[PDB]
Amino acid sequence: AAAALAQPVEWTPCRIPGGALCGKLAVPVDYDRPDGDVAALALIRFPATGDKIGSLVINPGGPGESGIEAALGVFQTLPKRVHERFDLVGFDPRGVASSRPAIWCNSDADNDRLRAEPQVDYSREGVAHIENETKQFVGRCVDKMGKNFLAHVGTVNVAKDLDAIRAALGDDKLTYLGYSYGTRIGSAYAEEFPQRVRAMILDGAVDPNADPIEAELRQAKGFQDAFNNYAADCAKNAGCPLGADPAKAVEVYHSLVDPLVDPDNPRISRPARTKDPRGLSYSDAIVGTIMALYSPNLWQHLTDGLSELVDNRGDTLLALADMYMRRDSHGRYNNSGDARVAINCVDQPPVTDRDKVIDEDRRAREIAPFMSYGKFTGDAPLGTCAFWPVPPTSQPHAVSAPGLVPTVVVSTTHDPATPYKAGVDLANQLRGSLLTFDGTQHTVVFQGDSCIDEYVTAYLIGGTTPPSGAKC
Repeated sequence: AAAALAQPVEWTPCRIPGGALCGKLAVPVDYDRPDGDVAALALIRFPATGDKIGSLVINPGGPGESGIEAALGVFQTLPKRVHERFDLVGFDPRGVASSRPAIWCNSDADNDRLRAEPQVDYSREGVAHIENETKQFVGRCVDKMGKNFLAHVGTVNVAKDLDAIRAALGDDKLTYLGYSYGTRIGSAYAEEFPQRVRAMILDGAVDPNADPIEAELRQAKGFQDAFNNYAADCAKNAGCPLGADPAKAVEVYHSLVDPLVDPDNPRISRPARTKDPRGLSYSDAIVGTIMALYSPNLWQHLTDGLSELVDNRGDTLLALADMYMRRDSHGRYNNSGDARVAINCVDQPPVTDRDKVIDEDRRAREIAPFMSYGKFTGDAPLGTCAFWPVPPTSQPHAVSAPGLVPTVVVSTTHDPATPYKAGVDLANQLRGSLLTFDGTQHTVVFQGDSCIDEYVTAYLIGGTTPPSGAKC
């Protein structure tokens, strides 16, 4: 519906708090082919209540996460001063959620069937099974999307979309807040449109120069550290289902989740009983645990989920895994999972070397024993991107944007998903400021911490950056 060239966004009330307005923006699928296929990006806008500086455009990360949904969430925790001075704007990146066309690969049944599998058998036969499933997944993506849209969903094109959004909002310069993956949008935008950046907050950092395997292993270490902090906390509390000795927590954890796999056939699930018909598979138990380690706000749920497992029940861990997968109460998945893969697979060269992948699994098992089953087998499956039918549109490199205004990178000391040091490195590459938050969670801005939010508010409004060494 949105007209292919700079037709202004037609705003209409969303059908929802704060007089929110909604509209669509047309962008070209291929920027080298502006008369070609068009994508329609969905936008949400919460008008400022005071003297408007401009729009605060956010991205929640993922990739594959809806910026409209995140804006609705952020609206509730937005500081009064930011609400006064900025229109809060969310957008769904190309291919995500309400934007069109939307990346779709799996049916709801495809996803359910995969989650029912233990996903633990890394024998040659098990690796072949996983890689066959992966090839069929990629075939489904190609069949539903076509190679042309898949080729162009990457962050390099999201950054160009973002400048079109800036201009469509009437802003001369971009004020931007990005979480996790959204800091790759931020630094890509910073490199291509440095003269358009008014202000940037980047919470939970992606280092675009990282080696993909070492970044994955650092992420594995981040989740093991988070697991360790969760379990040492749990050990102080009565009835801790992992026990009172945190040196034994990984062992006790495996005594609870390992029985969900048939000990004589690793392909056979023995799911824990739930009220849901699915029951709790081993793979969903791990995924639900990973979900809970995103925030101490979810640690009570992990404790509930593990206490249930003592009695061979799995309802809370299943619900946590559903939250991770974004499967709603009617069994419908949103498209975040499929979009996340399709975007990740074009944002850098995939790992295709079998030895590197096998060595990565050998190391991951030692770095993060909570989420590995049994023993190293000598084999491991290639990731989905090794089979991707469309080439990368970005290459790892250190951010180089010399004219860029000072920016703020927020980094949490025991962030499991984007570890602390990645924020230090990103702030170094941007020559920006590093704001430290001491905690065991992924992201922190506009999530209840006045110390963080006061720094962010002063930067968004006055351009003031935190002093060197600032901590919250």
